[PDB]
Amino acid sequence: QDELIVLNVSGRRFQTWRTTLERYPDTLLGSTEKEFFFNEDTKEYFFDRDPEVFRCVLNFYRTGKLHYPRYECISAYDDELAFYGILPEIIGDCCYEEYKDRKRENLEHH
Amino acid sequence: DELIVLNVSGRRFQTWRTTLERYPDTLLGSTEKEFFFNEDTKEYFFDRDPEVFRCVLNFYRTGKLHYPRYECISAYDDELAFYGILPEIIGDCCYEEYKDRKRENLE
Amino acid sequence: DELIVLNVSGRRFQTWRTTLERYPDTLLGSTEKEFFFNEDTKEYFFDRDPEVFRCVLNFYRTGKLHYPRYECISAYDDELAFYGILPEIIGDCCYEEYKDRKRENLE
Amino acid sequence: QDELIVLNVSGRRFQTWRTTLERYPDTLLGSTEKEFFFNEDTKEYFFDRDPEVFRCVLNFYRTGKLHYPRYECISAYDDELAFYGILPEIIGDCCYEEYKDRKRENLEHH
Ligand SMILES: [Zn+2]
Ligand SMILES: [Zn+2]
Ligand SMILES: [Zn+2]
Ligand SMILES: [Zn+2]
Repeated sequence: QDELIVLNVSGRRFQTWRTTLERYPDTLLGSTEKEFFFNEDTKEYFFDRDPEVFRCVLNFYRTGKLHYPRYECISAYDDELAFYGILPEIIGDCCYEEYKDRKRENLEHH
Repeated sequence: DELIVLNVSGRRFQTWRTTLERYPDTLLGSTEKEFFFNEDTKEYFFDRDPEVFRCVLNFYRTGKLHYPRYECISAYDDELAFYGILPEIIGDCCYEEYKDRKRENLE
Repeated sequence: DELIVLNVSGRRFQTWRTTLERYPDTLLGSTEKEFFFNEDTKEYFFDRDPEVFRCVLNFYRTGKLHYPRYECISAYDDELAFYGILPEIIGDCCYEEYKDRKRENLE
Repeated sequence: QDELIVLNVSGRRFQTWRTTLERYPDTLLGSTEKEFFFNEDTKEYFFDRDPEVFRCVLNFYRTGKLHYPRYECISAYDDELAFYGILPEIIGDCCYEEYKDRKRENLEHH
């Protein structure tokens, strides 16, 4: 009874079990909202978003831990987290310190 | 509105026709891309770097142009130039980083 | 010999059956992978991170296990553990880097 | 008369004009050697190599400049360059300094 759904992000296809996405409701991917992005004549959801950051988002559902890839711009990252309804307070202790510095450095810009 | 396929060196990107249209005058938001459009495969083809194209494509989605820290500033500029996008529009979130790498480059 | 498809979260990797066989005892070089093998799509499926899998797969091709600098040391270890590969086998080219990031992590 | 060939690297498909690859003969990709990796019942060359580094290799043929992605291990990088028959002396002046430091740092290891 487990579906293997396809998440077409910007052309990049990601697959995960419907189960994995349901572990976290209230977020866009684990709550009916995602039905808003679905082409029935392809049988897949399409997201006109960044495919690179989505990997961290998806890895979150499957591990519970949200990491911060230090090659990514803190703004791009936050932008996507916002869209997916994931709160950056969920950032694992393993990545928090780095997220904290990058966020602070960003805040002191002009 | 509909999905268009942007094949960049074999890596296929998809977006909404209207996403690109948010910025005319630039290669992609123009009819200029139409010269890269293949009629048989029905997808646009670009013999360019697919990673910087990712950043260019994202600029159209968010209005923010980011500079991938891991990329060579030189390769980044060449690519930007091709898409008719000025480095000047790089976001404030990445400008500091961009200008530093460009400085270390000229030396 | 023949090509096998390793679908990792939708990202499909291909390699030679003999490439994986270079390391028995580990999940992939074993028959253990066979439990992830789907019979209808005829490809192995892994609900894991496709980027670290890239590094794991490369270890089979070159005998060298590299540590992607941009990856979280924690996410890297969890993944390594799943594939039955010991961080101890990380190459000398990446060990220095690996151990430093692991040190900064525990603190 | 220009072919669009497919380079299946580790499952990642790359496409470039036969023309682009010919700009640099003597290298594995621009010299008959590559015929050694070809499945006629797929009409594409397959390389059981790293897909990430191949992007720099391919960008080389199309621009003449060989860059060094600073997120990559210098050994992995050299390993691939060797396989593709590309000499690291071709590294653009834009990336040489960084390649030089990473190579030196590697040389002082144990
Ligand atoms: Zn982490
Ligand atoms: Zn930015
Ligand atoms: Zn290494
Ligand atoms: Zn460069």
